[PDB]
Amino acid sequence: SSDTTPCCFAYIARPLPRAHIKEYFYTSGKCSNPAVVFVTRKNRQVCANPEKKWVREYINSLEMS
Amino acid sequence: PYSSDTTPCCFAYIARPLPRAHIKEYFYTSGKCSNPAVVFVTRKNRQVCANPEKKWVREYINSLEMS
Ligand SMILES: O=C(O)C1=C[C@H](O)[C@@H](OS(=O)(=O)O)[C@H](O[C@H]2[C@H](O)[C@@H](NS(=O)(=O)O)[C@@H](O)O[C@@H]2COS(=O)(=O)O)O1
Repeated sequence: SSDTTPCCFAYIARPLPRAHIKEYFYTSGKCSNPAVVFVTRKNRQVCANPEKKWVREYINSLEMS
Repeated sequence: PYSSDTTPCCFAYIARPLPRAHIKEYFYTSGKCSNPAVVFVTRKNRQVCANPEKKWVREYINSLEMS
């Protein structure tokens, strides 16, 4: 029920704890900066750099379900 | 330096004025966003993007600041 789009303007500096992430999604291409959003169990939407190794690894684990 | 949590931005503006009585709050999207924008929060808690340059948008804001 919202017309807004979540975008990222900064990336979290250190790897987020894997245990508390329930899913992820890529921010819209409309956004100026590319980004991966890790959603935590407390519904925090954390921005991360798609080029980081840990980020790609977390995505892989979330993709294997 | 800035929050690493997602921030809402607008990429489209509602074409015509929303019913004034259905609006309870408003807020400008971050200056970090590509487009300047006003987001009106309706009483059903929906969020609508609007153009700050529009006359009705500025008037709605002036009204909201009174209530
Ligand atoms: O209380 C807020 O509404 C608010 C809190 C956060 O500090 C930040 O949210 S955000 O990281 O998702 O954007 C935001 O603070 C500022 C925001 O940084 C400003 N944009 S900027 O000048 O480009 O940096 C602008 O949008 O105003 C926000 C709130 O102003 S404040 O209430 O005085 O802090 O919003």
